Amino acid sequence: MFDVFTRVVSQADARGEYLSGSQLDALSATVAEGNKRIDSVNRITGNASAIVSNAARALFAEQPQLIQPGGNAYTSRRMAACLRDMEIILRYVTYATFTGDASVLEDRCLNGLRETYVALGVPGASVAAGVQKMKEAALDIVNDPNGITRGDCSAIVAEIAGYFDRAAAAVA
Amino acid sequence: MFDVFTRVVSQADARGEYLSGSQLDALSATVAEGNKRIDSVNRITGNASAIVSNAARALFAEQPQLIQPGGNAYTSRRMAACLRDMEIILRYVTYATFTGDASVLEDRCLNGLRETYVALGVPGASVAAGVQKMKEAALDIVNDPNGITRGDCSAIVAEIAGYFDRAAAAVA
Amino acid sequence: MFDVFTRVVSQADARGEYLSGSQLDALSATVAEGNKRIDSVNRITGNASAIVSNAARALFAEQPQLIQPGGNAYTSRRMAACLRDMEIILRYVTYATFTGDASVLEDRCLNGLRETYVALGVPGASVAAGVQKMKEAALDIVNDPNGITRGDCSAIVAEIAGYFDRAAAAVA
Amino acid sequence: MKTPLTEAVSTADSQGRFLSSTELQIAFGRLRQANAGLQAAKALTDNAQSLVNGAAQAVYNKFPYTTQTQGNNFAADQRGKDKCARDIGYYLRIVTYCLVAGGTGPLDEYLIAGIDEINRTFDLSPSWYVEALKYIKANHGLSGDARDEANSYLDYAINALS
Amino acid sequence: MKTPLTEAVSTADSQGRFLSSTELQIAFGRLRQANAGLQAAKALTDNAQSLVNGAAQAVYNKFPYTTQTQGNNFAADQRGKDKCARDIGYYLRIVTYCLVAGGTGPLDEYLIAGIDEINRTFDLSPSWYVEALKYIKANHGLSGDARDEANSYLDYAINALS
Amino acid sequence: MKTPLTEAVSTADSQGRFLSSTELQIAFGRLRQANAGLQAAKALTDNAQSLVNGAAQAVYNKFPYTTQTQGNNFAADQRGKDKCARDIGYYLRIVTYCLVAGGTGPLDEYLIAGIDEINRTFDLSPSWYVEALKYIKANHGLSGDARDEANSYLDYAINALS
Ligand SMILES: *[C@H](C)[C@H]1/C(=C/c2[nH]c(/C=C3N=C(/C=C4\NC(=O)C(CC)=C4C)C(C)=C\3CCC(=O)O)c(CCC(=O)O)c2C)NC(=O)[C@@H]1C
Ligand SMILES: *[C@H](C)[C@H]1/C(=C/c2[nH]c(/C=C3N=C(/C=C4\NC(=O)C(CC)=C4C)C(C)=C\3CCC(=O)O)c(CCC(=O)O)c2C)NC(=O)[C@@H]1C
Ligand SMILES: *[C@H](C)[C@H]1/C(=C/c2[nH]c(/C=C3N=C(/C=C4\NC(=O)C(CC)=C4C)C(C)=C\3CCC(=O)O)c(CCC(=O)O)c2C)NC(=O)[C@@H]1C
Ligand SMILES: *[C@H](C)[C@H]1/C(=C/c2[nH]c(/C=C3N=C(/C=C4\NC(=O)C(CC)=C4C)C(C)=C\3CCC(=O)O)c(CCC(=O)O)c2C)NC(=O)[C@@H]1C
Ligand SMILES: *[C@H](C)[C@H]1/C(=C/c2[nH]c(/C=C3N=C(/C=C4\NC(=O)C(CC)=C4C)C(C)=C\3CCC(=O)O)c(CCC(=O)O)c2C)NC(=O)[C@@H]1C
Ligand SMILES: *[C@H](C)[C@H]1/C(=C/c2[nH]c(/C=C3N=C(/C=C4\NC(=O)C(CC)=C4C)C(C)=C\3CCC(=O)O)c(CCC(=O)O)c2C)NC(=O)[C@@H]1C
Ligand SMILES: *[C@H](C)[C@H]1/C(=C/c2[nH]c(/C=C3N=C(/C=C4\NC(=O)C(CC)=C4C)C(C)=C\3CCC(=O)O)c(CCC(=O)O)c2C)NC(=O)[C@@H]1C
Ligand SMILES: *[C@H](C)[C@H]1/C(=C/c2[nH]c(/C=C3N=C(/C=C4\NC(=O)C(CC)=C4C)C(C)=C\3CCC(=O)O)c(CCC(=O)O)c2C)NC(=O)[C@@H]1C
Ligand SMILES: *[C@H](C)[C@H]1/C(=C/c2[nH]c(/C=C3N=C(/C=C4\NC(=O)C(CC)=C4C)C(C)=C\3CCC(=O)O)c(CCC(=O)O)c2C)NC(=O)[C@@H]1C
Repeated sequence: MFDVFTRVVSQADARGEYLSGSQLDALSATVAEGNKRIDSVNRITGNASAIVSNAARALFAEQPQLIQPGGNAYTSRRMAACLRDMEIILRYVTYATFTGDASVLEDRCLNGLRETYVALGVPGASVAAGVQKMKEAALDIVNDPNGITRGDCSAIVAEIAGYFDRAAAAVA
Repeated sequence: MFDVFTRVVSQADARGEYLSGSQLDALSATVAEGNKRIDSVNRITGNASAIVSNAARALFAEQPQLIQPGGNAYTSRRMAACLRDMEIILRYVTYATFTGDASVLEDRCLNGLRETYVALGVPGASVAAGVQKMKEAALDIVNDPNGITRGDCSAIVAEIAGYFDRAAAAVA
Repeated sequence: MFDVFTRVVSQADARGEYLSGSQLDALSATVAEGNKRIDSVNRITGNASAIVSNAARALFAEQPQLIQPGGNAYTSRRMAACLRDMEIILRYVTYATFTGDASVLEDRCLNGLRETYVALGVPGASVAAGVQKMKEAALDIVNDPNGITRGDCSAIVAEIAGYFDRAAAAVA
Repeated sequence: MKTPLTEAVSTADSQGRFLSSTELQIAFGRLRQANAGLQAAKALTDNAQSLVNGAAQAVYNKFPYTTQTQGNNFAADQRGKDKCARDIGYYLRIVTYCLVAGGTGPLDEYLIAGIDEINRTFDLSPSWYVEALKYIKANHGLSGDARDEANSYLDYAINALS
Repeated sequence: MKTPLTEAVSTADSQGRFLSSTELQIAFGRLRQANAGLQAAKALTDNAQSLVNGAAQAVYNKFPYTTQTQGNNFAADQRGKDKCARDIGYYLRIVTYCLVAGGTGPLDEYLIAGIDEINRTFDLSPSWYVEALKYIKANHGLSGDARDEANSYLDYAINALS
Repeated sequence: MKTPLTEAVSTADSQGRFLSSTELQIAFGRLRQANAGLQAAKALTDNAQSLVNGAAQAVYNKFPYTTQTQGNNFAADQRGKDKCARDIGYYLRIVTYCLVAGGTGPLDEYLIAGIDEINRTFDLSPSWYVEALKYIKANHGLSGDARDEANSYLDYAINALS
């Protein structure tokens, strides 16, 4: 996987060039935002269970056909499997937020996920809706003004939303 | 795998319904035929070797091109492999007769068998003919009136013929 | 794998025939050339490193785009991997020369190599050029008149060239 | 789903061999108990509503707060009471499937596997269900083998919840 | 098929290395014995019919019942006698292949592997063949290395049948 | 490429768990040292030419034969001197990447892995490069953390060559 720093390095190496002054300054500015990034990872991580369950509730409320007899998510083992997928995706989204690069999420989670669901008969479009639900729940927790030093977290919040949206699109 | 009982259960569950009075009565009638089913499994099992060899003889008598030099079944290792396939298929047919459902035969034996033979260069249509030969040998032994309490075994004999026919079609 | 002797045997068996007098005489003549064959294997084997490095040098001299930043062979691990492939192919060419049959080279080395390179993004046409370079280096060493009893090694040299050419075509 | 029949086949298959006398005897044992199981299934089926509603109230009676505190995992409102009823209905229906299958297979694959994650995620108490099950065991009115059959699966579920 | 040459390559390959002097020496040993093997193969080949028929009768002579009892696995009729002759012909032909290959490879892959299952399935006695082989060993009329070569493979087959 | 951040993720992933406080603290440590690394990278970058040429001459000065004997692996001619300069340029550039990545990742994946095979195949002496690296360490003119950062990676490379 790449992190925000090595992503730049790989692009520079593949060209045989040193990082330009502006690229070094861009990375420096990323370092300045460090605390906001780590807070986001800490807050989503510390609220993982609540984020998955609340998103799961909303999902099944809007798509009741998934949980009625015959539904892909009917029965304990399938429901548990579905809940587990939600958590897996969330876990990998925190890894990407932590490193500042989508590679880990793409390579170790999303790659081939659409094909896997199609073979199992899992409704991908419904998974995507679940991911969107987790985004809403997770971002409200991330951007909660209480118990945290005041500041503008717009950019990091946008970046995280991007990882969730990438996850939803990968299976929708 | 499913057995005759769980096959009905799965269809009922996927609908969120209890088994109807007529379905319970149908299963009850199956239980009444139990001895005939177990006798069939015992008789084919106890005569496996004879069934495979006699079927093998007939097969090679009608299709001598399989055993002459260059033939798929020429040489000891290929002949032994061919004999082994015959036994494998027979073994799985007894499992299906025992459980009263084709699932075990389909899932653990026939699934992907056609593709496997095509890649190896095994003449599937000739395997099918071998399976048909085993059916004849096996069913004469199953329906032999000697040494067994008298009765009508038509339905179980038909069901077993069905598993053999499914096997032949899966590779022909 | 087959060796020069079993290749003939397999063709005879698949026909149900004994080897003809002319085939036995042909094999006998092959045995007469034995020393030249073993010398070829010994000479290429004993000069493997030099053959790979000299061929590698020539290859990169004609195709500098492979070693400049971004090139498939740029960086230590890729260069080492490329060097390793060269040696692998050479190793298998010596096995084929030793047995007098291409089967070992085909089955254990070339089979599926083109597809493997395409997936990795390795320029096959450049590998082929590398193989051709190894052929030139290897055959000069094989046919060097110094330190060896005089004779005509044309046929064995041609056969070895054939294994190299088969290798180049398998990925070009 | 595991049944005495599929386990015998699995065993023989895992050993690459044809079924043995012992396995054939296993089938005989299964067949001898089958009817008691089908009859128990019919009885419970004809009383599904009575048994389900009766068990729901039983749970509320021993756990009144579930109908008094507010919360998605509680049945303080109509919705939650339907969820609860539905859940109890699943337990009963799947138990009749076990009686029909002559084994715990249906319970293991449809409800038991993953039940801990389900209860932990939606904050449901396994004791609520244990209560509903006990109610069933004391109100199905079965007797003899049919009774012993039903209760064997009802106890199995209970132990799985505690 | 295993031959001194393919085994040397297999060994080096299993070790990810180029062939060694020892392996090159192995090739020299193989080459030195090759001609005796090709010559023995030619001799046996030119006498295939005589050797096959002569061995068939030998088996019937020591096992007369094979021509007197009725049965698919016996040669009481013409058909069975052709089967038997054919079988003996396979043994001989494949033995000449071993002589040509300088190893047991042909016997191992074409006739030995699975021979127990074949004989057990079609009820053929390995002692019948052991008899036919002994006949060959005493009637090929070879001598010297060509004789030692032929018999090494004839004995190999025999031991495989007992 | 390994960086303090990817190693923390790899660790948590290999354990199927979310990142822990310890891992978050690891990120804080990385962030605190980042700027010293970026500043050192900038300094070395602005002096690439001077440092590269200066190191090339240093190697020739301690290993004069490399400019006097004939050979592809030597810099007796113009071509070889470009190869040599280029090589030194790679070492420097990749070291600035390590300073930017806060880890040895770039050196390990771009230059270290397989360097022994490269030097053995093209007959290059690791001592030549060790010399060029020492030169850099004594002429970059850095100081403080930026100096300690740069030298940590310069020494790492050196040890990898000896
Ligand atoms: C939940 C919102 C939805 C849903 C999910 C569901 N998923 C499965 C089964 C699998 N999911 C995966 C996915 C992954 N496995 C991984 O290791 C990773 C990380 C790289 C991912 C992304 C896999 C592999 C499976 C199959 C193997 C397994 O079960 O572990 C199921 C089960 C399907 C079945 O019949 O067994 C379900 C139900 N289902 C829904 O209805 C929701 C929309
Ligand atoms: C964005 C989601 C919201 C936000 C973030 C924000 N955070 C800080 C500052 C800090 N964050 C931390 C984080 C941690 N400290 C810990 O001990 C742990 C557990 C390992 C974590 C994750 C720290 C140490 C700081 C600095 C000290 C402090 O608490 O003030 C800032 C301020 C700036 C800056 O980067 O330092 C901001 C803006 N603020 C918001 O309003 C969003 C809702
Ligand atoms: C016999 C009537 C015919 C025949 C058969 C023949 N089969 C093979 C090889 C294989 N057969 C299988 C099939 C199975 N393997 C299984 O485990 C199962 C159960 C799920 C089945 C159904 C497989 C996998 C092989 C290949 C691997 C192996 O050999 O074990 C051969 C050998 C082909 C070869 O060249 O090696 C033969 C000859 N051949 C005939 O002519 C008859 C019509
Ligand atoms: C159908 C293939 C033929 C047939 C069957 C038939 N069988 C029975 C009855 C019994 N079969 C058994 C079987 C076994 N007893 C054993 O000890 C074992 C080994 C484990 C086996 C497989 C038994 C115990 C019975 C009942 C007692 C008895 O022997 O009579 C019947 C009668 C009915 C009934 O189901 O009980 C029938 C009709 N009969 C035929 O004519 C077909 C050729
Ligand atoms: C060299 C002349 C060219 C070149 C080569 C290059 N190859 C690879 C990677 C692989 N090569 C193989 C091939 C084989 N592996 C085998 O075991 C065998 C024997 C059966 C063969 C023929 C494989 C499997 C790989 C991938 C796995 C591995 O790296 O070990 C690379 C690396 C590509 C990468 O990005 O990792 C390279 C660079 N590249 C060139 O530019 C030359 C034209
Ligand atoms: C073809 C590439 C060139 C050539 C070959 C050639 N070689 C020989 C003869 C021999 N070669 C060997 C080989 C070895 N001896 C060893 O100890 C080892 C290491 C295990 C090897 C590989 C031997 C023993 C001989 C015979 C004795 C001798 O050295 O003369 C000949 C002559 C004939 C013949 O086959 O015997 C020839 C022609 N000669 C050339 O001019 C080509 C450049
Ligand atoms: C009743 C005794 C008490 C009660 C129940 C209650 N349950 C839920 C929610 C769920 N129950 C299940 C259970 C199953 N699903 C299955 O597929 C199977 C196997 C067939 C079982 C056993 C599941 C999956 C859910 C959640 C998904 C859904 O809503 O369907 C709730 C709702 C929880 C929520 O947050 O929405 C309630 C209230 N509550 C009580 O107070 C009773 C004492
Ligand atoms: C002769 C010494 C005695 C004899 C022989 C007899 N053999 C068979 C049948 C078969 N023999 C083989 C043997 C091979 N097949 C091979 O591919 C190879 C390797 C090349 C060998 C060694 C096989 C496969 C069969 C069965 C298939 C077939 O019929 O070809 C029979 C017929 C048995 C039958 O039931 O039809 C007989 C009679 N019988 C004697 O009495 C002699 C003493
Ligand atoms: C300089 C200190 C001395 C010197 C150097 C010299 N080097 C080469 C050839 C190569 N060097 C490399 C090294 C790398 N390639 C990489 O991709 C990386 C990572 C980014 C490194 C470190 C390689 C691969 C080669 C060979 C391929 C090529 O030519 O590019 C040569 C030429 C050797 C030849 O035979 O052609 C020389 C001369 N020589 C000296 O005398 C200095 C003391």
